[PDB]
Amino acid sequence: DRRRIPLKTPLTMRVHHPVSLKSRPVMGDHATDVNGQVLLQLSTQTGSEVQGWLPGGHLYSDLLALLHVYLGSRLD
Amino acid sequence: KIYRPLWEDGAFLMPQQFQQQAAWDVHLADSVARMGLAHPWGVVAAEFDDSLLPLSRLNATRLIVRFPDGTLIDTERADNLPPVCDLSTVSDRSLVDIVLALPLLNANGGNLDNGSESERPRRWKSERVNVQELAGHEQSEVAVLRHNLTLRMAHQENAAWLTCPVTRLVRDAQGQWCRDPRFIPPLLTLSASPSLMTELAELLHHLQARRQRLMSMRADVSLFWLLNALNSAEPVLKELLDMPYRHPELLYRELARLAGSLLTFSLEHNVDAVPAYHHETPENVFPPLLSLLNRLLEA
Amino acid sequence: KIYRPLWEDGAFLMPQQFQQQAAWDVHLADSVARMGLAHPWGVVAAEFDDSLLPLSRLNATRLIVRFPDGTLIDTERADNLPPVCDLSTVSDRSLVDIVLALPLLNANGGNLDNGSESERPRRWKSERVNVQELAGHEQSEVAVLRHNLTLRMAHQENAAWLTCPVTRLVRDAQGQWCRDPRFIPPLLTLSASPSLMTELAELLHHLQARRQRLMSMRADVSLFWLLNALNSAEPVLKELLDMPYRHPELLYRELARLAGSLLTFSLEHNVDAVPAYHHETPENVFPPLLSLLNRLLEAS
Amino acid sequence: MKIYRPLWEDGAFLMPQQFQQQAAWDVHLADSVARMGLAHPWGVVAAEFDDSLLPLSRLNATRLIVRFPDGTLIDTERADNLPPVCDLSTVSDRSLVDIVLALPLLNANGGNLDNGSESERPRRWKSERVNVQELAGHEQSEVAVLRHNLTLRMAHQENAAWLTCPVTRLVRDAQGQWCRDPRFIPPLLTLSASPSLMTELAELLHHLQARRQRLMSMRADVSLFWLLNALNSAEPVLKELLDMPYRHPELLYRELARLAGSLLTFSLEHNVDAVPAYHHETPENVFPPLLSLLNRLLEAS
Amino acid sequence: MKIYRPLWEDGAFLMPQQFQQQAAWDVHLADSVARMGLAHPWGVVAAEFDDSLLPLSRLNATRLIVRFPDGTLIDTERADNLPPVCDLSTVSDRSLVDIVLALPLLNANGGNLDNGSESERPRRWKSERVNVQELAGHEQSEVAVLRHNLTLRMAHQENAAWLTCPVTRLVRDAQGQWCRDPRFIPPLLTLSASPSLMTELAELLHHLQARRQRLMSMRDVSLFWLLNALNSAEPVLKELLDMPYRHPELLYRELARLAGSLLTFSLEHNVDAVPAYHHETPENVFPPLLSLLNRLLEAS
Repeated sequence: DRRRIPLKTPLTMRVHHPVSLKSRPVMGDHATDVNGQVLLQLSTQTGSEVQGWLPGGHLYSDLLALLHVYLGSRLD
Repeated sequence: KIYRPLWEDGAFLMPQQFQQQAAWDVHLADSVARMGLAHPWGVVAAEFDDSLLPLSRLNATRLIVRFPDGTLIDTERADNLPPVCDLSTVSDRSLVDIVLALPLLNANGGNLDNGSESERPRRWKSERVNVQELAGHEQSEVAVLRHNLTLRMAHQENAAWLTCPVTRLVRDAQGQWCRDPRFIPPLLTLSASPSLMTELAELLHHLQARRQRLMSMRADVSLFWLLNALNSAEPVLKELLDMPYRHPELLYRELARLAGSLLTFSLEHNVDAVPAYHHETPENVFPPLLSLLNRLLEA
Repeated sequence: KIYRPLWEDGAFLMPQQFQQQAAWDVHLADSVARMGLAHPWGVVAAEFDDSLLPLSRLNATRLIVRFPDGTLIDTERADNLPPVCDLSTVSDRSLVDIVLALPLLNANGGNLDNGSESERPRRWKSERVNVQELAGHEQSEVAVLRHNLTLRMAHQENAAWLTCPVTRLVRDAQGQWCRDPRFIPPLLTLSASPSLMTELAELLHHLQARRQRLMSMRADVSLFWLLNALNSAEPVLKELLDMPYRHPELLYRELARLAGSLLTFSLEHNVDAVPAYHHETPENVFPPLLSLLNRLLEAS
Repeated sequence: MKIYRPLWEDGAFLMPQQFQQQAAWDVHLADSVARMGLAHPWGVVAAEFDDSLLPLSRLNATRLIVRFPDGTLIDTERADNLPPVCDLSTVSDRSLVDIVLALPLLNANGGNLDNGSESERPRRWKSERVNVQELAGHEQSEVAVLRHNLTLRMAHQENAAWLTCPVTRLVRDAQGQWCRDPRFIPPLLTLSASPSLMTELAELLHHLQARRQRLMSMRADVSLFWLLNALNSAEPVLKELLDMPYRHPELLYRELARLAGSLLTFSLEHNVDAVPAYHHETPENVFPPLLSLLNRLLEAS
Repeated sequence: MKIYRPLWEDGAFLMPQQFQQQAAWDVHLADSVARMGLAHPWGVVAAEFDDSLLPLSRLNATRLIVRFPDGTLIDTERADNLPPVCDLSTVSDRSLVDIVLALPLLNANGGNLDNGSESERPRRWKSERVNVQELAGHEQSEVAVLRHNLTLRMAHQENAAWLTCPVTRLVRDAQGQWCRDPRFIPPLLTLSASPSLMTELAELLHHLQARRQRLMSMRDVSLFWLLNALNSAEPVLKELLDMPYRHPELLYRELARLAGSLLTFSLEHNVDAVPAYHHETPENVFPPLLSLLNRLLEAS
């Protein structure tokens, strides 16, 4: 899943300490990240389940509570 | 406007710098061409597969053309061929002029085709291709730009595109479509249209044949004059026709001089028998002038 | 002095690579032009504001110039106009030759004008411009390079500058400044000089008129060959003048041939009557060539 | 050999291929323009050699400027290096040899940079480190610079892997020593590239003018009138072309060919086919005979 | 900086972009209107500082109302916060320092909100949670409200990332302590923004009226010309100064006309003495114009 990552510094031209293409540089605003996230898409067949999944619902909360341990810090 | 980028230490690297630089270099090249050539734009190659005309399909095979605004199209090296033109909607016609269409630039950006639809056609398309690094031994996929080319018919609205003629299709005796044997695109290179080269070859032949007949006869003012005119022209026309790889403007001037001289003694032709050069419509220039020369010579 | 970059593998993104490529690209384009033309440089446009001359000030409105080293100036598409020229210190003169000047490239650097003072004039200026991307939608600012153009007098020291004529001023009967009615800068495009267009149009007219008279009319040897000379020359001269956007060298050659032939009929003048081509000083080339042709055609 | 126009996409990985392709296109475009006016837009501009060590079987170049027939421009004055010294020690068995400037072919499959390794085929590109100063500012540092791999090879050697363009010819002198052939013309891009031809052209103009004056002095004599006209018509243009010898030969050939054509209307002894066809690769078979013909014809009257 | 005006259809999602872009457009329209009558619709409306701590190298703003060059209105009285106190300890070496109000430039690519992290580019917006009273009903609650990242910066230090507008100048006094420059004028949006100017203008009016009354009593076309000019200008200049809450451009033109007429009879003054209007540097506009007018009035 693609996410945009802010850069610490923009890509610029220099004389004393120039950037090597070995770094695979990109323009200075944002870089892509396709190794940090996955997409989990849900689908329900009833209003009860939907309300549970909506923010504030009990299913939304429970799922995050489980991801906390199951995935931890590995991926978002 | 073209904004030449200022390259310096500490400067940011930006895609706008590259795009503006490219525009400048094209402009500069165009400026140079115009120093000697009145009309730098025109057709270099217009080769079609006409074997599919019996099945109502026109399929280009190799198109090379410089457009009126300096844009260079090169199928062989950089561009893709246009989609095959469907002639089934031409059923009720007996003659169709086909042009190559190129969408014109959007001054305020949005020139690249992102797959969306709009009132004004996009000019550029993005494709992914495999490019070999010349220096080393590695390959990678990069993004390249292609022009959004398409074939359109002259009788269709073409306001949104710049156009340049490439072929003309006419109904044959069998009711089948075929390429018109006597059609000339606005040419940039003489070799682009064999029809013209053939007629030029016939002219050269006749000039040589007549010159030899006259020369063997060497009150003699007409004889000497005609020989002089023919002898002067031959060494130049020859070269121009041997290597048909240049702007037709050069040929026109030479042919015009020959016709100009010959008309001096001719009585059966008008003073202004020599046509003006019409770059956009060579069919109203060359075959006329050549026909004139053949008559002036035969006389 | 031009170091084409080597873009391979782990290349370094240094500002020098870009500057050197640009230098080459201009050189290469210039090399091509030189294949057919001896002098691929000169004036394309030189329009000035005449309303300031009464107030001792000269200000260009549109300049298109190509310098002797391939540098292309275009104040319609990419460049800015030069600062207003103060003629006060030139007042003592009755005739002033004005040239467009651009400081020479410094091989040792320091070409960019950073506002500091130096003994050698800077040639580049940095301007910030908000430039719209063509491919996408995003708009952002870049550093745009402008030439440090200025107007200078021909009589001034110009060692540090490339330069060419753009206009000449003279004092009128009332003492006020006025552009010289018959000045021609080194031309790159024939159409750059309106006065030349007029004179050439007159020539073509007279040529055609004489042709038609002789043509209708047709000692008879002279008639046939005089007519031949006109019939041969006219079709091409016409094409050259109908679409008058070519380098002067092409026109010169065609006109010279016609003059050459006509001098075969006249005994009232020399055979070296046809002037040599001079790019810098076209005033001594075309005006007399054209006068010669007009007189010879009239003599018939 | 494809040439792509790279898309400078914002945020995309920046690649060395983008730069190589951008440069290739710009060169292609420049070449395309040249070809609109000239049939053969390539050849020698400069070929100045150092023959001081030639008596000792060593030939070296001092300045080479050659446009190769693939749009590549080589310039050892401001862009490239001079080639290695040609060792004629293995050429001593010959009485006459031609030297060609060789530039390795550009391989579409890569491997065009010389990394010092052994290979069955020559590399076109070399890597040189040059301390290059920035123009805008004052800062200076070492940057990689491309140099072309040029070398001097003998015409009789296998040259399939190189583009070649003749630069000079050597012959054996009376003493058995090598010397440069006084009458050699390489494919020319500019007239000034060959002093020999230029000298002959200057002589022609002189004779043309001298003969013209005699005819003027002597002015139903259609012969004189006809010929005199031809000379007065030609000179005003031929002079200009020779005064500034910095144009592609095609322009000069054309003008001279017309003069020869006209003059062959008078001569009966000479044949109408006396005027040679233009050949770019071997100018020696074009100009030397054309010029000889013109002199012979002018002398007729 | 494209503005993407939102469309509302039969049914749709609400999005942050719709609200942000709609606000941007409305600001644009307001700016467009201002520019129909005024060349420079930006500058200082008000600026006040607490000088109590100035002797201890602290510059503490108390009120700032400034319209920025890009249509952004900052008002710390009605809808914004005051900037952090500027520490003058780092410029102790200098006898004079200019202070400007800086506002970080908008990032077209986002990341404008300050999330407390550090970065090269200053953030423009801050999020402050305050209790906002509903107007219709009687309830109030916490709402995230946008505040600007305002700060005072030294005029001489690099300010590339900020849009700036001068607010005050400090100098060293006889005691070596910092104090405010008695005659500093920032780019003004309203006359009331600079009391120093108001005072001088009031003095001018006084002298003008006195000159008028004396001349009127003493009653050669010079007499009438000078008197006419005074009588014509006074009824307008008075109104402008009575309600000093309008753009300086209006005042400038009236004063300029007066100076113009007076200079007609003066034989010692330069007709070009009247300065051009400069919005950024008003100090070179009004102080010399007013000085000229005072001299011209005295030279009766």
